[PDB]
Formats: sequence, structure tokens, C-alpha cells
Amino acid sequence: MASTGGTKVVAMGVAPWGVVRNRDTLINPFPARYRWRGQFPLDYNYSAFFLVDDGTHGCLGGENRFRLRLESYISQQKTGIDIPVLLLLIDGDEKMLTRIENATQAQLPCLLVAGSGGAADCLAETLEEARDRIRRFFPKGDLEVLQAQVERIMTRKELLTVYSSEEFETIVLKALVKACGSSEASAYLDELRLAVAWNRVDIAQSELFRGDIQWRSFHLEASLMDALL
Amino acid sequence: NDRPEFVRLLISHGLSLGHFLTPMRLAQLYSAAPSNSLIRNLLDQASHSRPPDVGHVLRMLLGKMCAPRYPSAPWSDLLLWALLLNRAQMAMYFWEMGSNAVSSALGACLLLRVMARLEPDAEEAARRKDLAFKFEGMGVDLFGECYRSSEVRAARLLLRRCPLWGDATCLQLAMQADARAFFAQDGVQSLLTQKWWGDMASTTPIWALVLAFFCPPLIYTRLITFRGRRCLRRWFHFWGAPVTIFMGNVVSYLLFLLLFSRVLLVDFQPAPPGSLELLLYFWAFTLLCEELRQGLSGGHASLSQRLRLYLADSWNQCDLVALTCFLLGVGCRLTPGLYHLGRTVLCIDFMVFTVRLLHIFTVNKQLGPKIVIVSKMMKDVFFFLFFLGVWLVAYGVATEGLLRPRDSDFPSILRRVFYRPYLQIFGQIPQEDMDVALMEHSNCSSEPGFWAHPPGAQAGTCVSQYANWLVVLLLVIFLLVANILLVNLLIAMFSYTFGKVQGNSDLYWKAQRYRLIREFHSRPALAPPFIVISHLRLLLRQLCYLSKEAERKLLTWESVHKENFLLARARDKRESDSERLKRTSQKVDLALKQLGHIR
Amino acid sequence: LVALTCFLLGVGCRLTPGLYHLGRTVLCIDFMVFTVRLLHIFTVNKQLGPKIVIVSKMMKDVFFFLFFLGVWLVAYGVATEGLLRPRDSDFPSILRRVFYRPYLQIFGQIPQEDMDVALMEHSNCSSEPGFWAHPPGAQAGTCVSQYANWLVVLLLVIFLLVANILLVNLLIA
Amino acid sequence: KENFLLARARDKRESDSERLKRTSQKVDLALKQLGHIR
Amino acid sequence: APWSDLLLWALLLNRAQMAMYFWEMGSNAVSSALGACLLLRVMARLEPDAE
Ligand SMILES: [Ca+2]
Ligand SMILES: [Ca+2]
Repeated sequence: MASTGGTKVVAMGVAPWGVVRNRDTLINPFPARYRWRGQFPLDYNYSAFFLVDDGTHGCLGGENRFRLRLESYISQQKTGIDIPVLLLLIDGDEKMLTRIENATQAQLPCLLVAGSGGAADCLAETLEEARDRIRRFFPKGDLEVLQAQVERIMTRKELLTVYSSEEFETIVLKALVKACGSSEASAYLDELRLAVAWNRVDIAQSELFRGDIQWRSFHLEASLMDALL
Repeated sequence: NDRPEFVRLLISHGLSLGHFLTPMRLAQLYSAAPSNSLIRNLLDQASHSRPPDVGHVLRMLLGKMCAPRYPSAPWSDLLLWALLLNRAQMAMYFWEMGSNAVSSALGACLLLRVMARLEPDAEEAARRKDLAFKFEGMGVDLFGECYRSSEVRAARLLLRRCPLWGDATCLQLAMQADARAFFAQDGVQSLLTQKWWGDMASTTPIWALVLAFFCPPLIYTRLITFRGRRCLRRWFHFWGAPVTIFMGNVVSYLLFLLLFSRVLLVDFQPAPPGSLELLLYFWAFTLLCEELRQGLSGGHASLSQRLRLYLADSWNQCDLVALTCFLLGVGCRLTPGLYHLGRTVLCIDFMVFTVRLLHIFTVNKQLGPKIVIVSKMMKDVFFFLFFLGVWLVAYGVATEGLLRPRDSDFPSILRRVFYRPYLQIFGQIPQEDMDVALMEHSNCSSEPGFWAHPPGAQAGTCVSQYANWLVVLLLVIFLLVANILLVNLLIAMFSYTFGKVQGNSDLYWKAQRYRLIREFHSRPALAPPFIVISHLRLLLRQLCYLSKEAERKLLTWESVHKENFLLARARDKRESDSERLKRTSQKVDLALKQLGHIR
Repeated sequence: LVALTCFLLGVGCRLTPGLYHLGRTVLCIDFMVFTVRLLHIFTVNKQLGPKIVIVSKMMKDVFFFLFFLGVWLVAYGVATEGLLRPRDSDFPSILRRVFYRPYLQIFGQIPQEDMDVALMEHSNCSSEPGFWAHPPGAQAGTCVSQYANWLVVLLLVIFLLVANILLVNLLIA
Repeated sequence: KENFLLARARDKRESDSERLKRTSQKVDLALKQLGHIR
Repeated sequence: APWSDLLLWALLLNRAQMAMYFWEMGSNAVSSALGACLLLRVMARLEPDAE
């Protein structure tokens, strides 16, 4: 509502079927009319919905097996600029540890919110008494299994970052650069465009323009025009 | 206990303010005011006229036009409580957490400046003035950002009525608060210029406007840029603009003064009035009708409220004085045996009417603030008159006692004690009437001693020669004390007053410009005495969910820009040298901890 | 260009029969135009140079001061002329007593004998009812009214404070 | 012009604000070294 | 001479930092600075917004 130009941000919702309240109207093999004021109802601020049917009516958590693969496929997709994909973890129960492990084995950067407790704080405090910590954030958790899971996660710290309230764009840039690896200068164009849009001069000058990465004119022409405009 | 940081911290960690605030705790907050504080006295007075009765205090302070109908939205109530108790940091926090930010900042400035004149302790008033300046600056910065984002939405935000502040617009709140920095903002001035030029382009040159005014056919050329019925549309577009109405009224008022002077100096005979005097009467009648129309429009509201708003304006007071004196003079003139009294009353009335021309000067940036300077120099003169009167009494009575004029009566004594020494300040020094060395010596008295005859008509027929050297010495001392010392004391006061206004001349002129544009935005398009047509038309005219959606969208836009403004301020604060040094000290502490743990 | 054009106009008028005096006056003003051109020479000197700019801006200050001066002169002069009611009234005399005479009071030329009836002789020099006095000034009007002359004196007192001090020192500031 | 610009840049580098900024960055590097050493 | 065109564009649009950069990258520096001052002072009298 506060924007003065065209629409640029789209909210996409992935939800499990059977949990959607008043879903009876949606069955019409067309503009449907949805009485959301009557399980949980769909949020009207979103522009598109994916309702993953687990088969088990009313079951929760069956949409992860599609959501993670969709995120990975978008991460591997090209426009011809690569599309960066990032995961933000506000908090979580023991299942969010499994979610983070699955999103780390199939490389996807993750952000952990500090001070919000749960799995986010559990993973943040070990990054920057281990059984005591696991019990502190998971009083009912299985200490041995949780410890094994936390060690498996911490094997690959390159895909984890901690976001502290004490900004967002800088942390996003650091996380995106940390997991790139290659050096053909085609994998860093997306980060360069993000840095141009967010005015991250130091991040670009430090990470993106190093002697390892062999840039040349046609790589930088579009970014130069973006910075000029 | 006034801990703003803990108030910020506890709310940010999930304390639902909507459920927290209750009338009991809201009343308990006002119980925390000091017993000797101004707000405590105001609450006690309101209760003497148990609920807190804060709304009554707001009505007494801000008036019906701008006072919130408290309780109001917990943020508004908390902001009002913090403003009443002069809690600067908590008021700032409550402002930055709530909505309607521009109007709330203007209203906060108004309230703080109102309460600053009501406090006996000087430094408390200084604190309130400082907080009012801070809130005004915040409002100015936020409106600047909003205007740079979108001119149309900013203009809509500027002219909307805010329910939280008595349905007053931002411009009315700024006018009441005397927030001259808000009027000087570029967006406000651009909007005011667009209102001033009406349907003409604001880039039209002044010479083109004058030439088209004195040559109406030039309107339809390309001389004037506008932003069969087509001809009438352009005619009404040119003549309906506030600037064109202002020019027409300037011409009309100059012609009215010329007619007044002509009648006074030539046509005002004891015989019954002629044609030109009747025309002057009708012109003054139309001026009175225009003043009545302005009063009935407040310059829905009750009639007394509109009349008080009209009377609050000093130019309307000058108009009322002029019209009342004109009516008194005409009434005396039409009465047998009161012709001379009517003449003198109308002579003074012409002076009252002519000084009204100074309001026209406010259209010009150079001439505008000089009116304020002159108005304050008048107070300087008023204060100088005490010293002048004391010195005049001393010197005049001493000189009159030494000279002993034989032609002594109360008017002559007053003339020689006050009037004659006063003219010496301006170079009128009658040596031949005070120095007996310049007079002839004659036996023009019966008393013992030597006497001399002054040649002046009002100098007294015979004065004493005894100790005339002392009269001359008193004159010498007078020329030094009055002509130089007291006059230059007044001049130094004048210079100080001039410098104070010359420091902020643009702010004064832009506030004056707002007042002028608002005045002529609603005036009828016909100038007097032809304004009778418009008044007659008005008299005949009288005698014979989506909105809230747009409001919510506009407020969301404003709150988003307020958030950007606050984020920019926080980011600027984080990168200051003091904060860098503090963080460096903390990280050195962390390094020391690491070194201690490593051994 | 102004100086040379005025010189040419004055010489042309002078060489024409019946325009000798007009040429004289045009050349008299032209001499003033030529003489103020000497100020350009001052710019060779560091002390005299910037004073020319200062004078040029003070001229704009005077231009803006003239609005206040004109308003106050109109008010005071018309009030005084209406109170005194001089019998010798015609447009040039009225203009002289409304604008010129109050203006010279700013510079210490105060003709008390032409405004104060206590300093005049009282004579029946009018046909209208009331009391009249004769001012001695040539351009002061032959006969003035005595009614409310204290108000004329009070207006003079107020004028000497408003104009000689307040407005002049506004211009000086 | 290049000499003038180099002199300006060298004067900017030695200001107290830039010294404090570089000190903060080097303290960050020292903290990184201490974290890696444990 | 692209630097002159870029400097003119930055001066017309009141882009202070980019104008400074384009000046420091180009040649004819003294005359370019004087011309930039002239252009900016000319356009400063033509703007309705005071700031
Ligand atoms: Ca990438
Ligand atoms: Ca009025």
C-alpha cells in the first residue's frame, strides 16, 4: 500500500490440504469465492497458494517434502541470471532441526534469529554444557538423537548464519557469498545485482571483486547502468 | 518512575498494550505527577469546576477546535499523558510507536508551547519549549520525506482532518502552534503556491499577470499559461484565482483611500452630503458587509466559536476599529451641532484605514518581515516612554520653576514642561525664550528682583533673571541626556529587535504567506464596492467505507515512511564516533575474556 | 548610453527655437548622470572599491523603505490637512502640505507657526462658523481652523517619534 | 590534479574517524583470530 | 570524451557525488570546474524549491 510504483514483492503460501478451512468450495473442475471468515483459513494477503495433499486429512508437516524440493529447484534455476534462495528460521521445535538438516544436505543458506529461542537459538549459540544447552532449549528432547543431529548440522557451518537484533541486507549478502564456491564470475552476478540494489559497497568490493574472480566488461555493463540510473 | 528504556524494552518483548491499558491504570498514571507540577494544578482546577478529568484540561488548554476528545488507540493516550507530564523521551517513544505522525507532532508542539506560557518556573518552560522544537522538527522531517516520495499523497495528508486533534488540518495546527518551520518546508510552500495561483500556472510572470489584469483581452493569448463556453471557462479561471482577487482588492483599496482623501479635503462641507460622499458611504457599507461575511464564516461550528475565531485576528480588529470610527464620524456629521466632531473622528479614521495598507506588504518577501519588526519596535517605544517621561518631568519642572513665567496657567505650564522640552530632542531649541542674555531687560513685574521679556507668544510675558546660568546649564545637560543617551538607548533596543527578526525573516514571511493565501482563497472574486453583487448572490443562495479505505491506505503509507525515517536516524546514530568507540571497548573486553580463557 | 542620449537630447532641444529652457534642464540632469560615472574610477582602490557595491545595495534598501515612508506620510499628511482645513486649497498646495512639508520634518524643518494656532493671530478671515487663525507662511494657507488643534499638535508629536526615529532607524538597521 | 587528489585522499585516511574505523576492524580481526585459536 | 558528457548529465540532474567523480576522471579540470560552477549557479535561480 505504501509503494508508489509497480508491484515487486509477491507472497507465496505453501500449505497442506485438509488443514484448509472451508475448502469445500474449492472443488470445481474459474474465479472461486472463498468465505474465509467461517484447521486454518487461507491468508487473503497472498497472491498464490500451493495446497500439498498429504492424503492424511488433517495431518500437519506433509508439505515439507515438496517445499524443500521447490526451494532447491528455484535455487538451481536461471532467469540468464541465477536466482538466489535463502531460508530464514525464526524459531522451531525438534522438527525444524530435521528441516534445517535437510536444507543443508541439499545446499541452501539459512539464517538463525538470535534471542527468539527454540531451534534458532539452539543452533545460534553453538555457532557463536552441550547437553545442558540442548535441554535448555529442548526440555523434552531426546538428548542423544538431538546431539547427533546438531553435530551433523554443525559439520557444514558454511550454510548457517546468525541474525541479531543488535542489518538484514548485509547478513543476506554474507550468507549468499559464503555458499557460492565457484569462480567463473557467472555465479556472482545475482549477488552483484543485490549489492547494487541495497547499496552494499563494502560487501561488493571485498567479496565480489577479488583477483580469483575473472570479471570483464560485459559482466559489469548492466550493473554500471543500474548504478547510473 | 520515568524509565523510558525499560518501557521500550518491555513492550518490544510481547507485552500487549491493547490489553494492558485500562481506565484504572490510565488514571493511576496521572497520579504520578508531582504535587507542585502544573498538570497537578490544572487537574485540581478542572475537578473543582474521581475521574482524571484530562479532557477538560485539554479543552481549557488547546480550545475546542484542536483539543482531543480524550480518552482517544492506546498510543495516543500515552502520548498525551507523556506530553502533559513533560516526559520527553517517553513522549518521543509514544509518538514513534503511534500513527497520524505529522498531525500528532504538530499537536504536540501546540500543546507544549501552550503549557510553556503557563509555568512559573523558567527552566521548566525552557524544557517545554525545547521539546516543542524537537517535535516540530520531527514533523517537518517526516513531511519532507513524505513529500519527496509523492506530492499528491503528501498534499492529501496535509489537508486531511485528523480526528485525534479536533478534526483540525495540519496547517491549522501549525498556525495555532506558531510552527513557522513547518510552513517554510518546500512541500508546504509548493502546495500554497499552487493554491495561490489557482488554475493559472505558478510560473506565470508577475508582469504578465499585471498586464493581463489591466488588459483583459490578453488573457486569451499565450501570455498566460493555464494548467462559447470555452471563453467563459478561461475568463472564470483567470478572475477566480486568489492572486487576481488580491490584485483587484489592492487596486480597490487604493481607490477607496483616494476617494476618502478627496471627500475629506474637498467635499466634506456642513451642507448635506453630495454624490461622492454618498458613494463613499456605500463603499464603507460594502466593506462592513464583507467583514460580516468573514465573521459569519469564522475568518460545523457554533456562532460564538466562529465569532471568536474572527475576533482573534488582529487585522479584523483593525477593520472593526476603522469601521466603528467611520460609523461614529458619519453619525456625528449627520447630527446638527456635531459637524466638527465628525470631521475630527473621520480624520483619525483615515489614519486607521491607511495603516491597514501594511497587510498588502506581506505578499513580498522583502516587505513582509519589516511589518513584524515595526510592530516590535512599537513596544520598544512604549518602554522608552517611561524614561522619557521621567526625564521630561524632572527637567521641565526644574526649568519652569527657575524661569518663573508670569503668564502661568495649567495649559501653558503643561506646554512649557512637556511640549517645549520634547521638541528640543528634534532640534527645536528656543534660546531667546530661555536665556536672559538674549532678552530685553524691563520692569515687567511687581515682585523684587530683575526680570526679562521673552519674545515668544507662549514663552510667558516675563521671566526671572536669577540664576539663569543654571537654566543654561540644565539645557546643556538635557541636550546630552535626552538627544543622545536616551535616544540611542531606544535605538539600541531597535537594533536588537531588528536583528532578532532578521535572523529568521524567511520563516516569518512564509507564515505570513500562508495567512495571506488562506485569507484570499475564500474571498469573493468581485472587489468593493462591486462586492455587493457577490454578497447578494450568497444571500440568495442561503435564503432560497471507501473514504476510510483511502484513509487507511494513506496512513499506512505515512507510517512506512516514518519507519524509514527512524531507521535512517538509527543507522546514522550507530555509525557515530562515540558508538564506534563504545563498541571497540566492548570488543576489546571480549578479546580480554578470550585471552583469559585461553590460559 | 543614458548620459550620451540625454546629452544629445539636451543639445537638440537647445538648438531648437523655443526649447532653450528644456535643453538647459535636460543638460543639468545629464551633468548629474555624467558625474556619478566617476564612481567607476574608485574600483582601482581597495578601500574605495567595495563601498560602491555597498552604496548600490543601500539604494535598494532605500527603495524598500520608501513604501513604509509613503504609507505613513499619506496617513499623517491627510489627517493634518483635514484637521487644519486651509482655505487656500488647490491640488498643488494640498500635495505640498500632505507630502512635502511632513517630509522636511524628518530633517528638522518643523514649522510650528504654520500648524499651531497658539502661535498664530486669531482673525475673522473666513465665512464659515467657528474660530479661525492666520498662518504667516506663504504656502501654509491663508486661514486655518482652530478646532481640535491640540490633536494637530499630538499628531506632530507622534510623527516625530514614528518617522524621525523608528522608520529612519529601521532603514539604518 | 592527480597529486591534488592523492593529497586529499591521504589527508582523509589519517583523520581520527578513519583511524577509529580501522581500529574497530582490526579488533574484529583479532577477535576472529582468538575464536579460531580455541 | 565520455567524461564530459557524463559530467554534464550529472550537473543537470544535481548528482553531486557522481559529478565530482566525473570531474576528477576527466581532463580540462580548471575550465570544467569553472563551467560547472557557472551552470549550477545559473540553474539555482531557476528552481521553485528553496532547498
Ligand atoms: Ca549466486
Ligand atoms: Ca477582515
